Amino acid sequence: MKVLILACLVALALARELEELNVP
Amino acid sequence: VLDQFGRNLTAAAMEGKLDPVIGREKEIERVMQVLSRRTKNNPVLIGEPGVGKTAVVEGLAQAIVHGEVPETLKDKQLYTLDLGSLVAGSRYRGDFEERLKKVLKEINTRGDIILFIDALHTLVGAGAAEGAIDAASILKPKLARGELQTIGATTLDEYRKYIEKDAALERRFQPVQVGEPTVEHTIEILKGLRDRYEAHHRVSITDAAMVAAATLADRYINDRFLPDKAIDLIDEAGARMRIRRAEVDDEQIAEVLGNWTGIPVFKLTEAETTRLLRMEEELHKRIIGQEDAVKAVSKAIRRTRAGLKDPKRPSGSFIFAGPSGVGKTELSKALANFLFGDDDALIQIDMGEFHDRFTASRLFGAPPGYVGYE
Amino acid sequence: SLVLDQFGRNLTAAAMEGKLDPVIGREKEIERVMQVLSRRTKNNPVLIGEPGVGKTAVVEGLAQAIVHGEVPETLKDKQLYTLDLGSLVAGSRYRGDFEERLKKVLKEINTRGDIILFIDALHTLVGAGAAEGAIDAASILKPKLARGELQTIGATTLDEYRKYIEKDAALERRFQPVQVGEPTVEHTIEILKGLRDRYEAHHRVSITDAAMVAAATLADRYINDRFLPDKAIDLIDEAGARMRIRRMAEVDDEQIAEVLGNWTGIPVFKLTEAETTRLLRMEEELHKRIIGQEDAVKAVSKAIRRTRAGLKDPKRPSGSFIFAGPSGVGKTELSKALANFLFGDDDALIQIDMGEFHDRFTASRLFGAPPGYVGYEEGGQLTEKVRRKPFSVVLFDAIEKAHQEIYNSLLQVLEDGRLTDGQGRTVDFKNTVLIFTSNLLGFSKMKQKVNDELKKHFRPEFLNRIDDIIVFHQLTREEIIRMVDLMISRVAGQLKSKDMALVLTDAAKALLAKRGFDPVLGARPLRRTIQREIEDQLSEKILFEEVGPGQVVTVDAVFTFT
Amino acid sequence: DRYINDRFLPDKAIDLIDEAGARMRIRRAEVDDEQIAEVLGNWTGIPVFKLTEAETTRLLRMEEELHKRIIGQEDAVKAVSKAIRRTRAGLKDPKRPSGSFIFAGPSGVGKTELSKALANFLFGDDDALIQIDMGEFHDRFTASRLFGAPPGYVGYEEGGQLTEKVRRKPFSVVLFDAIEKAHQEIYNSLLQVLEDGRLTDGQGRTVDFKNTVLIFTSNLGTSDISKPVGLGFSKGGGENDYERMKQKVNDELKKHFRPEFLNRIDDIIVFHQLTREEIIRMVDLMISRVAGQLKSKDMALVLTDAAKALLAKRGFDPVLGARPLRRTIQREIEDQLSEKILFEEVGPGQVVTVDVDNWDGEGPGEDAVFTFTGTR
Amino acid sequence: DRYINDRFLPDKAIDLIDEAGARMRIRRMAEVDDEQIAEVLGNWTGIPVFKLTEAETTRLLRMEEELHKRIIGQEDAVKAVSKAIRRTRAGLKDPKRPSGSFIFAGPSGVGKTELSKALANFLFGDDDALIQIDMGEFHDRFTASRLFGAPPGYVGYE
Amino acid sequence: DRYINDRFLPDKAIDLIDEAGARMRIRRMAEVDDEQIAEVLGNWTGIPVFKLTEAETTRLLRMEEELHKRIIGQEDAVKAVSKAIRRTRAGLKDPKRPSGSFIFAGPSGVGKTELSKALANFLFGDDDALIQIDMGEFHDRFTASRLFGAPPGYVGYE
Ligand SMILES: Nc1ncnc2c1ncn2[C@@H]1O[C@H](COP(=O)(O)OP(=O)(O)OP(=O)(O)O)[C@@H](O)[C@H]1O
Ligand SMILES: Nc1ncnc2c1ncn2[C@@H]1O[C@H](COP(=O)(O)OP(=O)(O)OP(=O)(O)O)[C@@H](O)[C@H]1O
Ligand SMILES: Nc1ncnc2c1ncn2[C@@H]1O[C@H](COP(=O)(O)OP(=O)(O)OP(=O)(O)O)[C@@H](O)[C@H]1O
Ligand SMILES: Nc1ncnc2c1ncn2[C@@H]1O[C@H](COP(=O)(O)OP(=O)(O)OP(=O)(O)O)[C@@H](O)[C@H]1O
Ligand SMILES: Nc1ncnc2c1ncn2[C@@H]1O[C@H](COP(=O)(O)OP(=O)(O)OP(=O)(O)O)[C@@H](O)[C@H]1O
Ligand SMILES: Nc1ncnc2c1ncn2[C@@H]1O[C@H](COP(=O)(O)OP(=O)(O)O)[C@@H](O)[C@H]1O
Ligand SMILES: [Mg+2]
Ligand SMILES: [Mg+2]
Ligand SMILES: [Mg+2]
Ligand SMILES: [Mg+2]
Repeated sequence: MKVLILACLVALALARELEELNVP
Repeated sequence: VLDQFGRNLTAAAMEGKLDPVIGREKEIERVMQVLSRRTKNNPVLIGEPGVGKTAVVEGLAQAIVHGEVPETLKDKQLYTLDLGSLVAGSRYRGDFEERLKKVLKEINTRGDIILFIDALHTLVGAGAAEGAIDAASILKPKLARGELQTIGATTLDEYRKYIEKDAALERRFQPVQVGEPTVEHTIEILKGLRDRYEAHHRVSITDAAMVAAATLADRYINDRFLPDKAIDLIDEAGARMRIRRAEVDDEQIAEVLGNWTGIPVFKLTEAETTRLLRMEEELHKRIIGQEDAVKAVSKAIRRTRAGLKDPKRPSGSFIFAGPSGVGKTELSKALANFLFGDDDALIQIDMGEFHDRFTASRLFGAPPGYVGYE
Repeated sequence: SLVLDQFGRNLTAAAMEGKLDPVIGREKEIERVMQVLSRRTKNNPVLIGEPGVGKTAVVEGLAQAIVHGEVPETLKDKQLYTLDLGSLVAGSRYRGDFEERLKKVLKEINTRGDIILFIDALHTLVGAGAAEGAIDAASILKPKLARGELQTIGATTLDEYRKYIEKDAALERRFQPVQVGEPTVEHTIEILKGLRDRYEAHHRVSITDAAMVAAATLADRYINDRFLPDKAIDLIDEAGARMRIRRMAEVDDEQIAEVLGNWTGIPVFKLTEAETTRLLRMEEELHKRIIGQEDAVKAVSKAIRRTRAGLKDPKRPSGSFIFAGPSGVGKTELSKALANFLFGDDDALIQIDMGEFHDRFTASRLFGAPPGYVGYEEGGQLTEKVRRKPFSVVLFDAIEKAHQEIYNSLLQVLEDGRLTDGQGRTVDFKNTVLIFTSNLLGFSKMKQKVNDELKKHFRPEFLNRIDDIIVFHQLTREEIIRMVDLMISRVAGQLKSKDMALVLTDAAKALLAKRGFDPVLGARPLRRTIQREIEDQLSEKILFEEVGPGQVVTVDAVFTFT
Repeated sequence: DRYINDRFLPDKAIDLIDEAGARMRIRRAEVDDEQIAEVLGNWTGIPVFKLTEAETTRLLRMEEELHKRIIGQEDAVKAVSKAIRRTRAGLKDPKRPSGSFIFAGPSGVGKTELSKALANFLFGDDDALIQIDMGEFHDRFTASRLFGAPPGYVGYEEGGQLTEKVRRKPFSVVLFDAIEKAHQEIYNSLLQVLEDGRLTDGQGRTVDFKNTVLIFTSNLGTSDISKPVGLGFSKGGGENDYERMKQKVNDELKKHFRPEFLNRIDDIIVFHQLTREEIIRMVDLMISRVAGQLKSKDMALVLTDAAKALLAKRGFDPVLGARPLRRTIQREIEDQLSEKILFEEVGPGQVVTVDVDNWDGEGPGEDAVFTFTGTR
Repeated sequence: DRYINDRFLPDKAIDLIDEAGARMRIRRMAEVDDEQIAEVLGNWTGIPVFKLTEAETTRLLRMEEELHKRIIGQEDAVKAVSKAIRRTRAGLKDPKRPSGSFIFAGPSGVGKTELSKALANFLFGDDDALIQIDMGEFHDRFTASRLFGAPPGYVGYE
Repeated sequence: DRYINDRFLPDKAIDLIDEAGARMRIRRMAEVDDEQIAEVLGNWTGIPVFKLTEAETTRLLRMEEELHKRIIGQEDAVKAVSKAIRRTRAGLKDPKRPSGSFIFAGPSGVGKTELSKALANFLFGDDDALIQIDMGEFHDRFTASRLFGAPPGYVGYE
């Protein structure tokens, strides 16, 4: 009779640090 | 706060740009009561979308510039803060935190800033998540000390999902209930907003229209809320007057409302009394034959709507007995299209599939933990 | 240092300037975190506690202890910096920025050597500066936290400690959990007595001693979502800020209890002499709504007067009642009358229809699903309706229709005022009025008859916890005559709205009584045969417009209407 | 190793050495086993420290301190006093909880009440009791409210309502109020709790219950208490009262609980019905709650021995005990004071002497009255 | 290949050869035989596969007696778990099956859990080395994800 | 087209032509045939589609006899998995449907898993080449995410 509602964990991460290209 | 993520509502009230805020004065006094506290002087305007939560703050920002503030809120430059625009542009680490610390540094230097954060439920997990550097955890130290005055504005659902659920954020914020206005309160709002929408549209708006805007939006619109829904009727009727041209009336509001729901202006601009006077002849249009049934339910609705009615009874309860499909649910559809102007008001439950009391927990909802909950 | 100024706030310099609130009390735990900071290895206290209990304040009380020299010699002349992790993430955009700002901060702490670091919201240390390939703030501090070469105070909610710190088990043994408990009432009093200078100066009010005793006593008793220090400070600040708007001033305990009355909705305020007169004449104001039934109207009035006298047990609800009796005699109508007396609204009555709890699997509608299950986060009708309104009248309509295991959920409701929901949040029922309405010979010579039917049906410990079991009279015929006077006044109320009167005769009121009184039900049928045999035949005569304003409708179905 | 299941041996033990050495740096020094146990006592909350003479005498008169809150119930108060004494003498099994009790007996004789008195003894607070109300666990599927949801479900991050309350306070009194009202599967989750001192939560953290006092109050087996004889023919007609009750409760606990649950309980105490001399003392315990609230408004509630005796006559049910006495004081004292405070017949700054103006000095009382005369 | 399933044949086997050769170049200040491979595998998986010391062989033959230092009576089950361990240390257990699968049934209190703790202290010196999954906390089907974990895309998958 | 579902027609087929011409030019150091393409597809997908060698043709003739070296009896079941493998290697199964689909049912312990391991030991030389998906740990509604994977964005999708 019962239903278990589980819990779909989503993949959530902080924004990526980037590495820069230099122009002198 | 810069004029980059928000807007100075105090300077908007200096130049007469904020709309007049009629009523809601128990709430503006309650917001001043929170903002005058020493610690955690942070009200949350809890309401529904369009009940006038921003208008309480617009009314507060008017009360600051008119000197009606209790020498704790005097000369407070109240800024909004679009957290949506503050998150927008964060694709790299530290973008959001930098734009928020610049705002927070600007409030620290000036010391006379009241934040208005519309959609304060966005504050939870604005940067990443609850346990992460988000906008909540950045502001939580200064909100707990009264050093950052912030007026929030959530709905009742969003306050319960995000601020009450977040431990160590429910304390920082003080709930200020902004309820939906009544119809008579909304007419007082519209009469206060009369000079704004008459001057904008260059179209005279009458008292008949503003009573019609507040009454018919409460009846015919039920996904939105009074203050806004009724202002939108006044605003759209004055706009559609400009595409016809000098005067917005009762019938002009019913036209621009009929274009939203699909009710014919007639069924909007009517009068219950006449509205149900030629009820029989309009219910014959899809029921021909079995005429004593139509005249019985037309008499019954005209008894149990017109004149006297207790508010502790439905508009009519009926047992339709007899042979199937001879006009049983055909009359109820014909009554529904008469009801307020929409045929899409008939709901068949089809109780033939039910031969169980356990399926009554699959008709009125399940107990939580069981099937039939959605 | 100037690196620590842009990524931190010096609380030691803030305590020199007197910008931190005095921490009066909490000396046993400032002593505790000075022990942890004095350690050789792992000299890092995390202050775990509920939201409000003063976790940030203890560190502010430590910073005031450093500037006063009340610390040991190994803590003297320490500059305590509230490290802003958000400011360190700020200004990073690029790979290695946040790591460089941390190494610059840790270089300054190593160079000066007099820095106590304070990471408020230590749960935000995991995932701080985390990104495309970024060493997070936690992984950089962990070699220094483990060896005692960085003295970092943390402060975390107990919820945020189990969710975020304990999920990084290498970081939870970098820190010593210092329990920052919520204070007692007498400790909260002494906090308020020490914070009275900051709040009398901010609001320019004069906060009396009984106001601060009442702010701590009434907050522990009537506020159950916040924590002792705050909840009581909240009553002091909102009272001083309400008096700030009144002068647009002395803050007594009646100013505190008025603020609590506006905020929890629990009438706790000092009694108005007109409100006491309302409570003393409660029965005859409840007799305006309901006719007869005196041994209940006298008995629910004793419960409310016991609450407003401050004489109820604070560990039990305001009133617990079996409204036992025959059908239709006003079991629900008194519960609505009591809800109108206390709120002015029938819809303030929390009516729990116990008929639809007929099986034993619907009890999660009361208290929510357990974890795992559907409606775990939206769980509990009865718990959430009283978490929002603690002072309520909760009606359990037709209590015998429910399964007998639904009562066992409500046992500690009656005795302890507790109903822990499925989420685990205990909901305060200590201010509710719990009402259980229940529809449930020979040669010789109703209260004895009904009370034995309760002892047969209900559990002996359920009836043991009911404060008053009230058997209801079947309404006599002359009490039906006084009810038809009451039920035409709804019709006559909205007829005087049209300026027309409705005067009945003795034959009309008797004929309604003969058609309304049943041995089966009673009065319920009377409500029907007035709105079907008076109100319907008036409504169509308004439709016919043979009546009008300035008319009287005498009445003698077979009723006459002029 | 014994009193921590959060951390690991090298550090956990270094933390005790290092913080006791740092606590002595505040004092000045020698770090002995006493100062280690004081650090561990301040950290875990578990009292393992050397008993002072002010507390050694207090544990010896533990029954006398619990009898300030519990009237009668001698074998009940002795049993939980022996549990705390063998815990603080260092004689308990370190693999098992401090005490596992079934408080059984009739309604209103002090089952839930001794659990609050024991938590008030050990902590100074009735609210330090972890009161798990087992009546709302009659559904079989509410066992996850004890340990949490398993992986993949909601309430997996909020894992445990019982496991988390004892992760905070490993030394606590955990009350399982009305254990017979739970499903059979609920106390089967508590079998590891009673014998091994373990309850692994939803996330997989085993919580030490080895320092808890587990109390299972129970109304089970008391339905003949309203009857003086049985249905059958009997040889005797004396006072096997309680006696048959202790037999009937033990029979009905064996029927309702699996024998391995009752095997793991340290003591099943069947409680006495409250006698008449205990209801007389229960009046003083229940007037003092009302008198304590009048002192909040500066009123002294003084009852004479005539009024205290009449409350004991009016409020003596042998079947229930002390809840009809509470309801008697509610109806006869509190409700009449709730009038007279609101009328200003009695008021703040007055002593309210409660007398009886009608009656004999030992009669039953059917026409008697309480008179509330205000003085000062 | 038998005692590892986290690594892959070429490497894991080279791991045993390289580390046994590296253990022997520590002992010589020299020959790597199969006993030195099994010492390295026993140090690394924790599985005793090495050649049996005569003191340990005596301890395994005197297993029923040394489990009776903690288990009074119950000699049917003390010898049953002793036959399982001796079958493992003789290398006569089925490599596809576990070392022994037992249902200790009977009445309450007679030493079913205590023999499991006595067997764990025999094999490890600590009865807290017993992996004790108390099955009373499994009350409905959905707690099986405590044993093997959450499936992908649910909380506690990691 | 038939034996790839991860690549696209133009190259997938130029992959077979080019690598067969490359396998052929290692042999002359000159005709790429039908059979030379299927040898390359056999090396690359791992699917035996190539023409059966004489040692392997008679091995499928005696396959029921070779499965009976590892399973005793169960002749109706060894034949029915023999009818299925020999349909596949005769290029003769329906290519819209798996090569064999079987319910092995019956009493516990009579060789249902043993035949599946023997069939995998036939076709691959090792019974750990059996993809053994033990369905008893899938009695939850949502452990189907272990079979097909999490949807994208939910943890463990990758
Ligand atoms: N011992 C104390 N003495 C004086 N004031 C105190 C004390 N403890 C707490 N307070 C006051 O209580 C209020 C809340 O304290 P604080 O914000 O430090 O709590 P917290 O537990 O850190 O909160 P959160 O976890 O939500 O950040 C502040 O006004 C603080 O000054
Ligand atoms: N004493 C009364 N005074 C006023 N109205 C009453 C009274 N008794 C019954 N009524 C009328 O009864 C109707 C409501 O039913 P009521 O709440 O009395 O039912 P009840 O006594 O709870 O019985 P049941 O449990 O069978 O519904 C209303 O019409 C109400 O006016
Ligand atoms: N032996 C006792 N000593 C002191 N007070 C008691 C005693 N028995 C009952 N009381 C009083 O009676 C009230 C109910 O007590 P308690 O909850 O212990 O009864 P109970 O036996 O637990 O009830 P039930 O068994 O039905 O749950 C309490 O307020 C308590 O003050
Ligand atoms: N055969 C035994 N030899 C030694 N001690 C024993 C024996 N049986 C029981 N004990 C002692 O009694 C305690 C409880 O017994 P144990 O839990 O091992 O029994 P059990 O049969 O597993 O019980 P249950 O089935 O109820 O879990 C043990 O920890 C030990 O102290
Ligand atoms: N027909 C058989 N031929 C050879 N060995 C067999 C046979 N049946 C069982 N065995 C032996 O018994 C072991 C276990 O039996 P197996 O698992 O194959 O039986 P099953 O019927 O598939 O099992 P279950 O019915 O429990 O799912 C096999 O690995 C093998 O050693
Ligand atoms: N009391 C009021 N007086 C005048 N206009 C009001 C009032 N309350 C709401 N309004 C108007 O109705 C609309 C409500 O929107 P807004 O103020 O943003 O509230 P919310 O945030 O609840 O949607 C706006 O056009 C606002 O100006
Ligand atoms: Mg804080
Ligand atoms: Mg009713
Ligand atoms: Mg066992
Ligand atoms: Mg098998």
